[PDB]
Amino acid sequence: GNYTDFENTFQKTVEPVYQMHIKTSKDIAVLRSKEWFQLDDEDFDLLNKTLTFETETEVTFKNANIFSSVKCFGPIKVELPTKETVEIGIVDYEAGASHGNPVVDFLKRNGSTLEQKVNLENPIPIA
Amino acid sequence: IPRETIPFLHLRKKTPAGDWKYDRQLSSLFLDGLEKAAFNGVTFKDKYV
Amino acid sequence: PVMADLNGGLQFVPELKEFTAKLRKELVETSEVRKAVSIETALEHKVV
Repeated sequence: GNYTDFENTFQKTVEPVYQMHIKTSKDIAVLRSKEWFQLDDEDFDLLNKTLTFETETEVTFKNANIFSSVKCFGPIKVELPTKETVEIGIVDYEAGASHGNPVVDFLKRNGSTLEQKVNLENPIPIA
Repeated sequence: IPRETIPFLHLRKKTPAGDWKYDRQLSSLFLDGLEKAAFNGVTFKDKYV
Repeated sequence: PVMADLNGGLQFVPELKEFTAKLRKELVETSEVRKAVSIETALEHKVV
C-alpha cells in the first residue's frame, strides 16, 4: 500500500556483538575522541586489551530516509587475564534528525564480529 | 704497567669529545693475551683469512 | 692553518643520530594520531 504513518514507524534492533583489539596508541586516541564512549574510570588503561561492545539501537523516523531520533546504547566489556568479562563503560549516543547510526558504522570498520564466514574456493553441489 | 706511563703497545678508547685516548683497562687485557702468546703461543685453528 | 668551528654546540649533544631520530618519531606519532582522529570525526559526521 501507500503509508505516510511515520509517527507509528520505528526500528529497535539488538546489534551483533563487535570486538576491538586495541593494539596501538592511535586506536585508543580515536575511542577517546568519541562522545559516545563513556568509561566508569576515565584513567583506565586500554592498551593490548580486547573490548567487546554489546549494543542495541532504537531509531524513530520522520521521513522515508531521514531519522527523527537515533539511540545506540549498551555495555562496553573488557576480557580480563582469566577470560571473564567486566563492564568498564557504556555507549550513550543520542541524536535528532540524522541519516545514520555512527556507533555501528565505527565498530563495523575499526572492529570485527566474533564469528567470520569464509567461502570455500568452489561451491560444492550437495544434491 | 707503571702509573703515569703509557706502554709502547696499547689499545685506545673513544671519549665523548670524539678523540681516542690511551685506556689503561683495554690496554691491560691486550698485553695479557700478548704475554700468553709469547709463552704458550696462539691458535688460529678454524680461522679463515 | 685555521680550523673554524661554526657548529653551534652540536659537538656536545651526545648520540645525535638516535636523538634526531627520536625527535622525528615524536612529531610523526603526534601528527598521525591527530590525523587519524580527524579522519574518523569526518566519517562519523558524514554518516550523521
